[PDB]
Amino acid sequence: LSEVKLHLDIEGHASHYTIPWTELMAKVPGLSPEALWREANVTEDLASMLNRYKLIYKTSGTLGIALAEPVDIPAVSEGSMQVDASKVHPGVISGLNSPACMLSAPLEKQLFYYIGTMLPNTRPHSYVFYQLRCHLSYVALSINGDKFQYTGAMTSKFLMGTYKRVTEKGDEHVLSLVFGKTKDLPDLRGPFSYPSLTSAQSGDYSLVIVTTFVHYANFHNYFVPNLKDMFSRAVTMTAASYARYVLQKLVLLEMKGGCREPELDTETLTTMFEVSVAFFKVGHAVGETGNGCVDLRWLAKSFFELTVLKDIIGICYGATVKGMQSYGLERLAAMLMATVKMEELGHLTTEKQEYALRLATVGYPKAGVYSGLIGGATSVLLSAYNRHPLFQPLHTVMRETLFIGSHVVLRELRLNVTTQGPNLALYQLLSTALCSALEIGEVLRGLALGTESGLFSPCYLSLRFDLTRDKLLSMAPQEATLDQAAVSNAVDGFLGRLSLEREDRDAWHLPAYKCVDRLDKVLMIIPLINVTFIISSDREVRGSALYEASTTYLSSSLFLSPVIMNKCSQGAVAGEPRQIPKIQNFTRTQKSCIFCGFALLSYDEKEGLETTTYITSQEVQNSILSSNYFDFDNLHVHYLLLTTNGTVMEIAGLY
Amino acid sequence: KEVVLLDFAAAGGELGWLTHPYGKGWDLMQNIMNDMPIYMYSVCNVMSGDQDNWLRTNWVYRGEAERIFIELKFTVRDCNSFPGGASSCKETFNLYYAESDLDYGTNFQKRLFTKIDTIAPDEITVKLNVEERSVGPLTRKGFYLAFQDIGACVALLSVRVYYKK
Amino acid sequence: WAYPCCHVTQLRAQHLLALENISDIYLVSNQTCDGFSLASLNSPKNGSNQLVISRCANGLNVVSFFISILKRSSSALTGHLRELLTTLETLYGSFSVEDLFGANLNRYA
Ligand SMILES: *[C@@H]1O[C@H](CO)[C@@H](O)[C@H](O)[C@H]1NC(C)=O
Ligand SMILES: *[C@@H]1O[C@H](CO)[C@@H](O)[C@H](O)[C@H]1NC(C)=O
Ligand SMILES: *[C@@H]1O[C@H](CO)[C@@H](O)[C@H](O)[C@H]1NC(C)=O
Ligand SMILES: *[C@@H]1O[C@H](CO)[C@@H](O)[C@H](O)[C@H]1NC(C)=O
Repeated sequence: LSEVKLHLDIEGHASHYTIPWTELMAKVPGLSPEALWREANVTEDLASMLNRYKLIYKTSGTLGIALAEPVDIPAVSEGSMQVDASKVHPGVISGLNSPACMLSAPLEKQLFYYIGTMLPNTRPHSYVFYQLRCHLSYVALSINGDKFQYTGAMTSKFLMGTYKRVTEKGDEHVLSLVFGKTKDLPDLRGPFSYPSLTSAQSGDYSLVIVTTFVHYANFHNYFVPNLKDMFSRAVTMTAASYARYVLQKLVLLEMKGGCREPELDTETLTTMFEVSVAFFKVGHAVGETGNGCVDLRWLAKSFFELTVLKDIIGICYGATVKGMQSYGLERLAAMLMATVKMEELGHLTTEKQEYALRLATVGYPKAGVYSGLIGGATSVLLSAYNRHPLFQPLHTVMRETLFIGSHVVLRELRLNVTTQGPNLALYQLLSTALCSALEIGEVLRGLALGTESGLFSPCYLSLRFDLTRDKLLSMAPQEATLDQAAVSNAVDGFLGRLSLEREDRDAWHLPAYKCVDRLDKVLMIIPLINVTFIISSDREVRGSALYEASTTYLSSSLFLSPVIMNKCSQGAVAGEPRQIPKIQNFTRTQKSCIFCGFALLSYDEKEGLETTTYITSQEVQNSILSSNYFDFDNLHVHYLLLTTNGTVMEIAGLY
Repeated sequence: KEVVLLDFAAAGGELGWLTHPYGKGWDLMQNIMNDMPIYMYSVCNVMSGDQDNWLRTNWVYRGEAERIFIELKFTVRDCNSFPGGASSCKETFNLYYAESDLDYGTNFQKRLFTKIDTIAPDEITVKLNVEERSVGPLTRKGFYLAFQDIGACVALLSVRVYYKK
Repeated sequence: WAYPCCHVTQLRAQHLLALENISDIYLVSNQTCDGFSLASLNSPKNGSNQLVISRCANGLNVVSFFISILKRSSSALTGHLRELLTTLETLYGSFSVEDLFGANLNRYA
């Protein structure tokens, strides 16, 4: 090389500076000025330069709008253990309750471990940007048969989503959005300026669009984004909240037919960008704290949301995510899961219950499928089901807590076999008890509108199989203020979300499943201690016993097969089915838990099974008895009782 | 008819002209103008003041010439486009010659050159000025030409001498 | 310098200097050239005649080159070296590329 002096006339007369190459080039290896000097066509005739400047789409205008940055990462907690993500020592953190933050200097090194090309030399970028190669993270997906491609590539400083389409003939229409702090945007190359390319800007943030006028025309046929809201949504929200925002859209969409064959419309392409931002905001807020330390509780939540978002983007688009994962955090989280007694996680406050369940799923990659996490999610559900007024729709706070813990469990049902039969089948039993006509009511309403209620329900992971379409229609919101089309849709998705096949998170994990001849004739499966029951219209069953309530002369059947010790038999019991022994000598006042570990079913002769309760505690029993639950005024409704001894007993009256 | 005794611009040209002072005066340059290097001698010391910068030709054989005709082409960037004008910036340069029977080689001496005229461009502001002067009668085996700079911002592009026969 | 306003054309082979033999670069101003961002790349001196080889460069390109060079190497950034970066950015920001449509670009050479 050499050294170069720059003599520049500014203010009328010479001012000269000196550029040392040798010196600069050794302090920052990876600088290649001769490669940059090439990328800048320094002998470009102003004719050729102005032609290529008029190839890039310019933005109308639409200068600044007052947007407030939120408060995402809090200041370090009072006297906190600052954890170096590289040196993750055991015992560093004792308990959950102990304050803890993770040093943000070596954490970003793990999130952004990759090095790849951020700015290619492909046609749309070779004109505007100086080529780049840096530490980065990218989400990348492919739809429409590897023809339309998206790559959201990000650093701690700015995000670039790049859309690309192929037209069955070779051509490639490319459009890229650039989001980040203005001063932190990549270096422009030609005569270009960012104000000409800015589609929205607010208080050191900007959204830049980079594409050809031609390519801009192509996309406008099927992609008209609301770039103002996408900017206002991306700036004003916190990293965790925004992450949840995206994953709800995809989770609700996936329950519909929105991901088996996704379309080239505005919405799906928009959400593709929203997906990338959600990963960017987290890595951004971490990198944007400089050398500091990030509250572990904040990390527990933000990266929980990324883990669930990462998952749904994969089972929905088939997307790949490289980066935004730190082994230091996964080791740190797993450490705190050896602090917790999973048998008694539900005994903690419902904030540390959620702080534990969020570390459980952040720390899964290096935890193993034989960790006692299942018991922790089962514990939380039990403490919740005790403090829940029976047959009511779950509250806002409870439904959120259970949603957090559910992902762990769904990684058992969607995991070929397990060793958690006791706890899993208990969680699936309490889930079957929680979802009643009014829980379903609030879910369909929560689905029709799109609110948080339709995201998760214990009915989703329950053992109920009698939920036909017209069965749900008798439970839907009837309010004219709602849209019946959305309510009709909401039923299908809710019915699509439980269809046993092609879902794979429902069944085939219970050892009592074997004793069923026809698997479509089952109605409900209650596992108790030492027994499970298989309620169905199917007759050919290898249960030990077999009962038939007098269902009606309309409906197929109602059979009750108790499987003893979760072991089936060698042939369907023969001869006319048994009779359910009725019980009148039973008083409404008790002082003991005699129905502990017993399920109490409630069905109708025409409608079918209506309500299920599993009596886990003296409180659950007191609620049933002291309340109006026992209503014999309607002759069509009977109240079976499922013991642990395998007997079914109908209560026809009390004292 | 015109017989060319010296032509700086053309024909495998400059090849030797002498500068005084060495380095802090006139500068030799190269820059493709249509597609080709056209060479020039320029000096712009417009803010240093008290400039006496010399450029001397090679030795030019007189031949038969009584009176030669000296054709000059040059640009002169005006002083106003340098904020501190009319203080140390000039917009002229001086043409001299010196007759000699012998080649004194590199031994330049400035008290042996006689001034011919002051060269001003007649439109100070694409504006490639063309000035022509004649000197006679020439009475030696040959002569030198010299160009004095007093602090202007000048580029000499063509220096063409001839006589009419 | 003594001839600031030149014409930028692609050297298009074997006449380059390629910045290994560049030692001085002159950048014209916003008023010097009627709004043309032109540069002149120079060699230190060649040989006996001591001539300085000069080609004409596209200013906006060469400016944006040094700007990114500095940013790319932001750490070292000695006080005047980062005072160049802000002088270059403002100089680059002083030229308008939308005024280059209502003009002729062969005004020189
Ligand atoms: C440089 O500009 C010329 C036009 O002057 C163009 O033809 C050529 O393709 C450009 N070079 C590169 C590498 O883009
Ligand atoms: C299961 O049944 C056996 C005998 O039938 C009994 O000894 C055992 O205590 C029961 N387990 C529970 C948890 O009730
Ligand atoms: C200058 O260039 C000439 C060729 O034109 C060459 O003879 C001479 O050696 C060069 N000066 C150097 C390399 O110092
Ligand atoms: C010249 O530069 C100044 C700032 O240095 C700016 O205010 C002015 O508008 C520029 N002139 C033109 C014609 O752009």
